[PDB]
Amino acid sequence: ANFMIYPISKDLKNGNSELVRVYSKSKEIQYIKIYTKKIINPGTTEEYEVDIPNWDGGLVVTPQKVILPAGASKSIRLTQFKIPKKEEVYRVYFEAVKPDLTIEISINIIYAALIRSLPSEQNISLNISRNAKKNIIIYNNGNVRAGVKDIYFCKSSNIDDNCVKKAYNKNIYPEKSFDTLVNNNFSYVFIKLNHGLIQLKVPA
Amino acid sequence: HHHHDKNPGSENMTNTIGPHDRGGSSPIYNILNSYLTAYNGSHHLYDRMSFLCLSSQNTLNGACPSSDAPGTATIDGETNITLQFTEKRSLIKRELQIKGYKQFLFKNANCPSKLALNSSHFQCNREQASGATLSLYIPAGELNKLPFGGVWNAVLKLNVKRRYDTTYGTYTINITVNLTDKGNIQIWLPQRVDLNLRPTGGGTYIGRNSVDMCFYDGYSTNSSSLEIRFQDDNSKSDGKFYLKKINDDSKELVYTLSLLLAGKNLTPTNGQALNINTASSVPVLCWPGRLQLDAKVKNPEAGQYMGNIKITFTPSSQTL
Ligand code: NI
Ligand code: NI
Ligand code: NI
Repeated sequence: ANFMIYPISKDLKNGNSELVRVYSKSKEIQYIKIYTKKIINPGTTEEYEVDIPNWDGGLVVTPQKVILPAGASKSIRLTQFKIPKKEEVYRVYFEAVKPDLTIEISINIIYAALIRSLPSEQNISLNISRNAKKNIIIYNNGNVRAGVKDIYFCKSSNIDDNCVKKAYNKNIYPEKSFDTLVNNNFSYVFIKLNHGLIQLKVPA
Repeated sequence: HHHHDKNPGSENMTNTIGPHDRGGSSPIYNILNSYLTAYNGSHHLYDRMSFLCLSSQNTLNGACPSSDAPGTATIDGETNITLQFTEKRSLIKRELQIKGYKQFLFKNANCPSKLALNSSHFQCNREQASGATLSLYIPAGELNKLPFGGVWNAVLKLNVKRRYDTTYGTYTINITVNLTDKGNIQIWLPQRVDLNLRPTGGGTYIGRNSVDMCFYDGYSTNSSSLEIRFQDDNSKSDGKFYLKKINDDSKELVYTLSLLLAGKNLTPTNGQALNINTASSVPVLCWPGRLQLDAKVKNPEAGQYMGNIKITFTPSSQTL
């Protein structure tokens, strides 16, 4: 590893574009390749990434390759091709190209920035349903991702102190459901989110 | 336009600025928003308030003109103040620019021109002033001049004066600044490696080496979570890392990795991703880490072997 990037995360909104700079702390000039992957089923256990061409993919990243002089920084431009209806998330990798009894193990560092492609009007809607096990399920109705911290399970409309609190710290992405794992039949729920919503719980 | 009476004197204050992230350009940040320093209905002794810095070259307490402005004509503008900021946990020192201006107050007139701190007084519609306000602020983009995130602090001292007359006191302002740098993450190996391979009893061999590393993630943040992946090209979906004889793809040798990172120890398989809770323009300081390689081989053919390993650094999706 001879470089670094700023920045590690970014959200693109409104069709606007932002920049990620790449810094050379090596004194020997280098070459960086840039490539993007779209993250499928994010926040879940079946999350996977897949390559997208730089122009007809959700995001346009320019340039695709760069000369990195020593001690200087290039700029990589991120812009959303088409704003999307619901939030989309990508990873933009910055690998380097180095091509010109014993054992040699060359060690190499790669950075991947996590880019959120955000929708136009941001809404958060959380729907509750119950599982076969009768466990409580939370579906992300909302286009933007959820980010739940703790969930105060509740016996009745008001929380008081008899209601179970379990901390989660897990994000919920749109069109995904999350199992809290609870099968007992509480009536409501209260949720905090990273920067008090109260909703009825289905008994089905 | 209603004002209360007030007599100038020494004051002590604390001003907190932000949290402001380092990544976005710093906006303007107010230390004082036309703070009233003096006012009076009856007299006009507060008709020429000036504010002087203690030294004009010393940045410890802010450096700016330490004497009354010589000319009769006013100086319209802002005063530049070079002020020394110290990060709290490192005691590193950086000097930033501060903008300051006064503004005069008149009973029957409104004349709100901004003046330099030491500037001379004026009359509005042939009326003398009765008091003065004082504004001080961090310009836009100044907090991006700071080398790394952290709690930066400074103390500002201005003398409160009647121009060419008595000094009334000293304003001490404590300015704390909470810089964030949340998008800041680096890794460095300060120093390719060789497993120094030697034989042991039974025809077995053993090798072990390790690389020390510099590792940082943007701080004064809230608890963050990161993702790291280790992979070998010669990844066969075993979760095992491999060394193939160069020139002989047929032969493979197996090795393992372990990493102690800032007091935490893990062994990763070949393709596994690991979350790191941090609870467990960029900054040089780094929490220590060590990747260690190891291998145990019996009856191995001579000739060199090589292995390339990609270590990917990413925020993960199951975060907040
Ligand atoms: Ni550039
Ligand atoms: Ni003059
Ligand atoms: Ni230590």
